[PDB]
Amino acid sequence: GKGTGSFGKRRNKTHTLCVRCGRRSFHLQKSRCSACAYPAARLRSYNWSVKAIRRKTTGTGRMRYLRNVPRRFKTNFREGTEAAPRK
Amino acid sequence: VKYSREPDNPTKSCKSRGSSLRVHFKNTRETAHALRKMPLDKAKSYLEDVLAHKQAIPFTRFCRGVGRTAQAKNRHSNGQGRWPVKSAGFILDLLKNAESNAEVKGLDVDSLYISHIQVNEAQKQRRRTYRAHGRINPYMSHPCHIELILSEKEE
Amino acid sequence: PSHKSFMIKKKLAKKQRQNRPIPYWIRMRTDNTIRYNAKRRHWRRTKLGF
RNA sequence: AACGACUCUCGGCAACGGAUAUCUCGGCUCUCGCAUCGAUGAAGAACGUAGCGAAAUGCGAUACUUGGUGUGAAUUGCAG
RNA sequence: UUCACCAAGUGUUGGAUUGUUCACCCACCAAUAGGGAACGUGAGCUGGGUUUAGACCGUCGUGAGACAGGUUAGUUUUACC
RNA sequence: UGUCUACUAUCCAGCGAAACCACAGCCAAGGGAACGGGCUUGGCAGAAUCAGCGGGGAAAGAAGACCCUGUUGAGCUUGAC
RNA sequence: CCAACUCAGAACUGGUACGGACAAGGGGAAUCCGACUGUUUAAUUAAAACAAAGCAUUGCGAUGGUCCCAACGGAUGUUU
RNA sequence: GUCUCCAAGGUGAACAGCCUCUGGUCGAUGGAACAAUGUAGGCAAGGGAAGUCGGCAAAAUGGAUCCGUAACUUCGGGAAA
RNA sequence: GAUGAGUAGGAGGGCGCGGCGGUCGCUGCAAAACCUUGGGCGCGAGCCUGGGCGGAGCGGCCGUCGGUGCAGAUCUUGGUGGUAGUAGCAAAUAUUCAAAUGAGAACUUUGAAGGCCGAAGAGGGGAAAGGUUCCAUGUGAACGGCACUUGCACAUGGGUUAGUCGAUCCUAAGGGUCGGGGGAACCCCGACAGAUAGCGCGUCGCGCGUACUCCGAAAGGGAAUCGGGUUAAAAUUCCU
RNA sequence: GCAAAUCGUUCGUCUGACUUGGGUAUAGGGGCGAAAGACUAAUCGAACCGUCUAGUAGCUGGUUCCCUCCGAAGUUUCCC
RNA sequence: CCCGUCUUGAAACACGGACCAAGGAGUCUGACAUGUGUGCGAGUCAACGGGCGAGUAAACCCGUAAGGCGUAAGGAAGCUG
RNA sequence: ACUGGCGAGAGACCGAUAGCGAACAAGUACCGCGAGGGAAAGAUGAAAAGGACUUUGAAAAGAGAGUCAAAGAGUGCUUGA
Ligand SMILES: [K+]
Ligand SMILES: [K+]
Ligand SMILES: [K+]
Ligand SMILES: [K+]
Ligand SMILES: [K+]
Ligand SMILES: [K+]
Ligand SMILES: [K+]
Ligand SMILES: [K+]
Ligand SMILES: [K+]
Ligand SMILES: [K+]
Ligand SMILES: [K+]
Ligand SMILES: [K+]
Ligand SMILES: [K+]
Ligand SMILES: [K+]
Ligand SMILES: [K+]
Ligand SMILES: [K+]
Ligand SMILES: [K+]
Ligand SMILES: [K+]
Ligand SMILES: [K+]
Ligand SMILES: [K+]
Ligand SMILES: [K+]
Ligand SMILES: [K+]
Ligand SMILES: [K+]
Ligand SMILES: [K+]
Ligand SMILES: [K+]
Ligand SMILES: [K+]
Ligand SMILES: [K+]
Ligand SMILES: [K+]
Ligand SMILES: [K+]
Ligand SMILES: [K+]
Ligand SMILES: [K+]
Ligand SMILES: [K+]
Ligand SMILES: [K+]
Ligand SMILES: [K+]
Ligand SMILES: [K+]
Ligand SMILES: [Mg+2]
Ligand SMILES: [Mg+2]
Ligand SMILES: [Mg+2]
Ligand SMILES: [Mg+2]
Ligand SMILES: [Mg+2]
Ligand SMILES: [Mg+2]
Ligand SMILES: [Mg+2]
Ligand SMILES: [Mg+2]
Ligand SMILES: [Mg+2]
Ligand SMILES: [Mg+2]
Ligand SMILES: [Mg+2]
Ligand SMILES: [Mg+2]
Ligand SMILES: [Mg+2]
Ligand SMILES: [Mg+2]
Ligand SMILES: [Mg+2]
Ligand SMILES: [Mg+2]
Ligand SMILES: [Mg+2]
Ligand SMILES: [Mg+2]
Ligand SMILES: [Mg+2]
Ligand SMILES: [Mg+2]
Ligand SMILES: [Mg+2]
Ligand SMILES: [Mg+2]
Ligand SMILES: [Mg+2]
Ligand SMILES: [Mg+2]
Ligand SMILES: [Mg+2]
Ligand SMILES: [Mg+2]
Ligand SMILES: [Mg+2]
Ligand SMILES: [Mg+2]
Ligand SMILES: [Mg+2]
Ligand SMILES: [Mg+2]
Ligand SMILES: [Mg+2]
Ligand SMILES: [Mg+2]
Ligand SMILES: [Mg+2]
Ligand SMILES: [Mg+2]
Ligand SMILES: [Mg+2]
Ligand SMILES: [Mg+2]
Ligand SMILES: [Mg+2]
Ligand SMILES: [Mg+2]
Ligand SMILES: [Mg+2]
Ligand SMILES: [Mg+2]
Ligand SMILES: [Mg+2]
Ligand SMILES: [Mg+2]
Ligand SMILES: [Mg+2]
Ligand SMILES: [Mg+2]
Ligand SMILES: [Mg+2]
Ligand SMILES: [Mg+2]
Ligand SMILES: [Mg+2]
Ligand SMILES: [Mg+2]
Ligand SMILES: [Mg+2]
Ligand SMILES: [Mg+2]
Ligand SMILES: [Mg+2]
Ligand SMILES: [Mg+2]
Ligand SMILES: [Mg+2]
Ligand SMILES: [Mg+2]
Ligand SMILES: [Mg+2]
Ligand SMILES: [Mg+2]
Ligand SMILES: [Mg+2]
Ligand SMILES: [Mg+2]
Ligand SMILES: [Mg+2]
Ligand SMILES: [Mg+2]
Ligand SMILES: [Mg+2]
Ligand SMILES: [Mg+2]
Ligand SMILES: [Mg+2]
Ligand SMILES: [Mg+2]
Ligand SMILES: [Mg+2]
Ligand SMILES: [Mg+2]
Ligand SMILES: [Mg+2]
Ligand SMILES: [Mg+2]
Ligand SMILES: [Mg+2]
Ligand SMILES: [Mg+2]
Ligand SMILES: [Mg+2]
Ligand SMILES: [Mg+2]
Ligand SMILES: [Mg+2]
Ligand SMILES: [Mg+2]
Ligand SMILES: [Mg+2]
Ligand SMILES: [Mg+2]
Ligand SMILES: [Mg+2]
Ligand SMILES: [Mg+2]
Ligand SMILES: [Mg+2]
Ligand SMILES: [Mg+2]
Ligand SMILES: [Mg+2]
Ligand SMILES: [Mg+2]
Ligand SMILES: [Mg+2]
Ligand SMILES: [Mg+2]
Ligand SMILES: [Mg+2]
Ligand SMILES: [Mg+2]
Ligand SMILES: [Mg+2]
Ligand SMILES: [Mg+2]
Ligand SMILES: [Mg+2]
Ligand SMILES: [Mg+2]
Ligand SMILES: [Mg+2]
Ligand SMILES: [Mg+2]
Ligand SMILES: [Mg+2]
Ligand SMILES: [Mg+2]
Ligand SMILES: [Mg+2]
Ligand SMILES: [Mg+2]
Ligand SMILES: [Mg+2]
Ligand SMILES: [Mg+2]
Ligand SMILES: [Mg+2]
Ligand SMILES: [Zn+2]
Repeated sequence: GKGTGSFGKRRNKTHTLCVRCGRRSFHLQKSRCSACAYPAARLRSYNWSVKAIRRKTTGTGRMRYLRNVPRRFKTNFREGTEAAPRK
Repeated sequence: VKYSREPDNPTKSCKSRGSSLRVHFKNTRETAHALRKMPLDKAKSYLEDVLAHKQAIPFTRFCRGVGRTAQAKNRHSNGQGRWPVKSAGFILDLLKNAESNAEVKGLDVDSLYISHIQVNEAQKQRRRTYRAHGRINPYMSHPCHIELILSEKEE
Repeated sequence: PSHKSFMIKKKLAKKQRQNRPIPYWIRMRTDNTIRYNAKRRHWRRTKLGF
């Protein structure tokens, strides 16, 4: 009964979707994400998984704010001014 | 486009072909093998008798396990034959298409005979079947290409 | 199930929207290589995992 | 012991398959320059957003973009 | 009845006890001779024994465990070439 | 031992795998890695094909678990370090 | 005046058939092991193995017995 | 393999089995033959465990009413003896 | 003039592949690759050439360099055979007739008949789990291990309405924590080392005040909705 | 194979140490065990995942062009 | 007689091998050693760095008491040579 | 000092089973409760000029014709073992 019959009982979820990382890895009874360790303040990262690091590292996402820093650096973060009106 | 064999007189010949036909290659080869060098009128009646289970198509090459019937003794002494209606249907459609091509060319349909016919294996199509102990095996089909040429009987 | 959270229902709605064929005019663009939708999902073949 | 079938064999053509050749907006390696994330809410995650789009790319209800400046007549698969 | 010759054509059995081979007894019979064929024969069977893992006894060992000692329960797969 | 019913097998239409495969596949003796389908000497030997069959292919399944070897382990024990 | 269905008996009757299908203990005389009910090697062992009530022994009067813990502390203990 | 609610009539002790009404359904690829071997279900003269390691398997018993019921016993049982 | 065996092993001289430094050439009047029952050279590795295909690159020679030569490794990845039209389609009692539709019907639909589930159901719902499978229309292919006009497939569109049904509230086993105590730190204990939370009554004042206003049940506890009607698909939610 | 444990008949128990849903606690030399070294997601006499790691192997297997020349040893001593 | 392989011994009833394509295994680096080629020679070495330079990762130049190896050995050492 | 980030130059490097796992909607599809695991997949032509129309077929499609230097380049289409 350990095989096919036992697979019939699969209607209780150990993990749900994590609020922070979005994986189906939030262990409900532990209240702990197995992928990012939410709600721990620090993210879960280990040097023994190179692949895991590069899946989730900076640049794999949108870089919503960080993508514009290089442009602002080139202008020395100038602010409060505008180009002279065209003549 | 290009047929494996060219008619001796292109002006007096018509042809038709079918590609990737969903019919067993082995059954269709046996049917084609029984029609070679046969008058068009006799070939059409012969295939219609196969559909009526009155004449059998002998199986000579792909014949292992094929049953024995009296309807095949005239063409195949040992009596191995079958009635592959599905193969006969596809070939019958090809014969009618070639006949219509003859009419456009103004050939003598009453004197046409099958001067060339061959079946080639087409690309196999893939399904799967489930086996004991959680194993998956291939479940394939064997479609075929068919080409034929009808030539007028020269006096 | 009938009892479902708002969050899950929203995710299921997005998956339904993404489960469509590509528009026909996409294949007529200049330098196009998109032949079809490679991420089609059928409810019975592949499960959503949540 | 002809003919024909079958098997094997050789050649022409036709199939099957994607090797070879020629390619390459990719990879790899070396060298150089620069020092710029975040509670003024980052990286990441989610949802939305186009006249016709699912993805990718972009964007945030001002949503494949607003404004300024430069350039100086297109965009384009279709429509308007 | 015994010894010996040609001779393997025909036959050489039913049972109690034992997993047995072997043996032993009862009974019948003309007779109840001996052997081979990968100690014929398990994709022919059977699985009683032996020979995994459970368990008990005796002896042995400080112990884990051991015993050509006894005991009981223990999946016998495939042919279409 | 016989016989009866159903479903198979069997025949047909349609559909349609897999294990396995050095090359292959009739025997006797001989010799040989001491038990040959191939070699030596003989018996012989006639297209193609159907249903069955379990003698053989020292058939298939798995880099023998038994035993031994290795200056390989591991579980367990104790008067081993 | 209105009542439901249990029991008992008698006559007659059929080719002795009648719990007519369905349903539904074989029985007896003994030996071994375990008292019994219970439990066990999911996918080769259900047992004589485990547990069991009963019986006996041992530690301990809280500054304690037994045990967990890196540390702090904690389980037995809402206890005696 | 996977929790739970509703539950008709007849037979009968009975949400046993068998048949029926409401509701549901004929969904399991079909056709033709009726060989061997098989799987499932049966029956059998006379004998009755001679079979076999072993009564394995099967057969026999079976409901109810009345009568009657031993050894042994922890006196409760045994007993539907 | 003599002489010729060779596994393991050694060495020499050569063949072939891809670059680099040079040099000499070829090519749309057809390079590479590939094909050939064309021909020739070398003991051999190989080389040269005819013809074909192909349609844009390539070769010889000297030197120099290297991820440089395959039949095997139960080798790797991909492809393909024989086996073979073979094994096989066989549990759950069962189908038949007529007509319609369609290119095509043993398998779609209607009607009639004959059977089955037999209320611990093959009936009518719900919790988990799924996520549009729901409904209508249409359909080339593929898929539904025969077939299909068929559909849980594909395409287009449509569909889920609540003060009263639930969640929400309460607490359970337990979970997460402040302070404090540990800990290099990740973390451990968990109201146990503590100026609790605040509440009540007057109108800012008085009174009270034992360290968690936290999470934890779609089967525990619990404010309140009933008929009748309505859709292709929703209702104790829409209409009355 | 319908099935990496199912099917048929036959069997054990069936008001209790009974059966079962959900919630919750215990995590790898650890848990849990009416004890079979059982069970801990088809994995258990020490799970699963990544890494150290291309772990080491006196042992098995394989080890890619041509001719030409020379051409062996299974014996000595020492060595867990 | 079937190749490859281990072996005293393989056509073996020893193992791998159904078939084809492509991929597929003594390499790079440090130290040392013998041999050979080349340069210079009691010397040799442009090596860290500097000066530059094909507008330049090359080439060319630089060793002034630098350094390495060699030019002197023996001894545990003090030392002698 | 610098195998990350941003920008830039270069190479006796690889040339789609190579080179990063990823030349392409690649850390994507897909698998796992989870930690994690993790592919395959590039080439019509100079230009779509991407095959009007006739005829047969229910349709797919065939036959003839048309475009092009070439369909012996016909939407996974260069070459095609
Ligand atoms: K046959
Ligand atoms: K031939
Ligand atoms: K040929
Ligand atoms: K190539
Ligand atoms: K923000
Ligand atoms: K987007
Ligand atoms: K702008
Ligand atoms: K056999
Ligand atoms: K048993
Ligand atoms: K058939
Ligand atoms: K012999
Ligand atoms: K062990
Ligand atoms: K009981
Ligand atoms: K204590
Ligand atoms: K039969
Ligand atoms: K007996
Ligand atoms: K050159
Ligand atoms: K040639
Ligand atoms: K070279
Ligand atoms: K439900
Ligand atoms: K509400
Ligand atoms: K509740
Ligand atoms: K209660
Ligand atoms: K109402
Ligand atoms: K029962
Ligand atoms: K462990
Ligand atoms: K050794
Ligand atoms: K070997
Ligand atoms: K050997
Ligand atoms: K072999
Ligand atoms: K010097
Ligand atoms: K200097
Ligand atoms: K001295
Ligand atoms: K790859
Ligand atoms: K071409
Ligand atoms: Mg398990
Ligand atoms: Mg849980
Ligand atoms: Mg929680
Ligand atoms: Mg057969
Ligand atoms: Mg199957
Ligand atoms: Mg399975
Ligand atoms: Mg499923
Ligand atoms: Mg998943
Ligand atoms: Mg964009
Ligand atoms: Mg005799
Ligand atoms: Mg006996
Ligand atoms: Mg003997
Ligand atoms: Mg024997
Ligand atoms: Mg045998
Ligand atoms: Mg056997
Ligand atoms: Mg035997
Ligand atoms: Mg036995
Ligand atoms: Mg045992
Ligand atoms: Mg003792
Ligand atoms: Mg025994
Ligand atoms: Mg012989
Ligand atoms: Mg042999
Ligand atoms: Mg001979
Ligand atoms: Mg013959
Ligand atoms: Mg045999
Ligand atoms: Mg057989
Ligand atoms: Mg073998
Ligand atoms: Mg071995
Ligand atoms: Mg082994
Ligand atoms: Mg060793
Ligand atoms: Mg040794
Ligand atoms: Mg050890
Ligand atoms: Mg006694
Ligand atoms: Mg007992
Ligand atoms: Mg159990
Ligand atoms: Mg068991
Ligand atoms: Mg059992
Ligand atoms: Mg006692
Ligand atoms: Mg302490
Ligand atoms: Mg009654
Ligand atoms: Mg009943
Ligand atoms: Mg009888
Ligand atoms: Mg009788
Ligand atoms: Mg009797
Ligand atoms: Mg007997
Ligand atoms: Mg007997
Ligand atoms: Mg019995
Ligand atoms: Mg008795
Ligand atoms: Mg020689
Ligand atoms: Mg070359
Ligand atoms: Mg040839
Ligand atoms: Mg050359
Ligand atoms: Mg290279
Ligand atoms: Mg190499
Ligand atoms: Mg090869
Ligand atoms: Mg070799
Ligand atoms: Mg191989
Ligand atoms: Mg392979
Ligand atoms: Mg095959
Ligand atoms: Mg068959
Ligand atoms: Mg079957
Ligand atoms: Mg049938
Ligand atoms: Mg049936
Ligand atoms: Mg039917
Ligand atoms: Mg019934
Ligand atoms: Mg009924
Ligand atoms: Mg009930
Ligand atoms: Mg089908
Ligand atoms: Mg529907
Ligand atoms: Mg759909
Ligand atoms: Mg309520
Ligand atoms: Mg509590
Ligand atoms: Mg905590
Ligand atoms: Mg604190
Ligand atoms: Mg307190
Ligand atoms: Mg509260
Ligand atoms: Mg709450
Ligand atoms: Mg409630
Ligand atoms: Mg409804
Ligand atoms: Mg079935
Ligand atoms: Mg612990
Ligand atoms: Mg238990
Ligand atoms: Mg044990
Ligand atoms: Mg691992
Ligand atoms: Mg020593
Ligand atoms: Mg030997
Ligand atoms: Mg050999
Ligand atoms: Mg032999
Ligand atoms: Mg070996
Ligand atoms: Mg082999
Ligand atoms: Mg190669
Ligand atoms: Mg030297
Ligand atoms: Mg000096
Ligand atoms: Mg001195
Ligand atoms: Mg940098
Ligand atoms: Mg790649
Ligand atoms: Mg290549
Ligand atoms: Mg080109
Ligand atoms: Mg091509
Ligand atoms: Zn997370």
